[PDB]
Amino acid sequence: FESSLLPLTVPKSLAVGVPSITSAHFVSGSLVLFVISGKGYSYDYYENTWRKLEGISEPVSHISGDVCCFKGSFCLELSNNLFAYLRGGQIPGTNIYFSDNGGFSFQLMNTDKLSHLTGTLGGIFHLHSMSQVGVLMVENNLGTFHYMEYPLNHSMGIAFSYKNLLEVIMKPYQRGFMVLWNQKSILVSSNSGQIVEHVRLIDQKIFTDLDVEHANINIYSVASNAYELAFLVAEDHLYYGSQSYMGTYVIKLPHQPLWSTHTSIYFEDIGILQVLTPVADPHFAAYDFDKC
Amino acid sequence: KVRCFFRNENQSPSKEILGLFTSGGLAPNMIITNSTFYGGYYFKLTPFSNRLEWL
Ligand SMILES: *[C@@H]1O[C@H](CO)[C@@H](O)[C@H](O)[C@H]1NC(C)=O
Ligand SMILES: *[C@@H]1O[C@H](CO)[C@@H](O)[C@H](O)[C@H]1NC(C)=O
Repeated sequence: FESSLLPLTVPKSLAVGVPSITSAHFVSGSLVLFVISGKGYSYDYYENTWRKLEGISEPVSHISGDVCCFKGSFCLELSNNLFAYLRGGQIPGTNIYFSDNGGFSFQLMNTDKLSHLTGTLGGIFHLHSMSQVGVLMVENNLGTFHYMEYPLNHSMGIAFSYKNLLEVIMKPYQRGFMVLWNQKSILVSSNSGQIVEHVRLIDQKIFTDLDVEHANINIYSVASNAYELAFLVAEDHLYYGSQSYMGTYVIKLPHQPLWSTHTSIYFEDIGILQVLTPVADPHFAAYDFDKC
Repeated sequence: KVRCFFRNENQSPSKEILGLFTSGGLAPNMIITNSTFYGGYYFKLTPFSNRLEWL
């Protein structure tokens, strides 16, 4: 995010009507996959070439995948597998899609595989860490994980509450860690979704369970790392914590007015958090970036 | 035959600690020692879907 960049735009030939990015994902190579208005698209950052995706027929909300890049063919073929799904869709009647090669071709995935399931679909995930395919399945106010593969085949994890929806973040190194967060809640999983537990907050060296909705804080952004987790709460709050085995402990950082309605945080490196805000310049139409 | 459970700040048996140690692939060991004896017995790894404690 050095220098100034013009905002990313649709070329307008392949008019996609509204241009709302429901999700974005970094596939192997120079391609980036966007879900715009329920349709998949691929953008090559070295070019300006936009390619619509033909495999996905029904509208999809999210594209999910896992990326390894140890230098070999293995992490490449691991990166190729992808899922396309509509988050929140009815368990039966929604159509899930799978991609065997990058994101280039998408094939519909057959129902018989999950008849034994009824309810909303929080997400479908390929868990290469556990060599397992896990579906986040919401059958009531509580949500669970189901694993399709032999051992545990159709084995339910321990249920966790799930009012509203959640966004799922997978840790890069396939250690098995997961972050499920929305505006009013943040759940973490040391396991691969089997046990989903609240985060513990440290205040004056006493640790206690944290419920975001209970404390009335509204989280505006989250930054996720291989071993670490931070989030910025809309009322100028910043929490940093170390996600690990035996639970996750989060400390509230000293106060600073870091929220400006365009700010977002990310982890540049282990131990370095970065607060980024695009400032708009009227004359040049290219945005400056205010970094802290 | 013995039933054993890991004890933390919660004195009662907990199905989360068992799940954690089983999902890492860790199970307890019993070490029986004497003046002239040393023996080791391993608790068999089992899913924590039902078991509340090691046996
Ligand atoms: C799937 O798992 C169930 C129980 O988890 C078992 O009864 C069944 O035989 C398994 N079937 C296959 C095809 O793996
Ligand atoms: C195998 O796993 C099932 C699943 O909970 C369990 O009920 C059963 O007791 C296990 N069998 C043995 C021999 O450990």
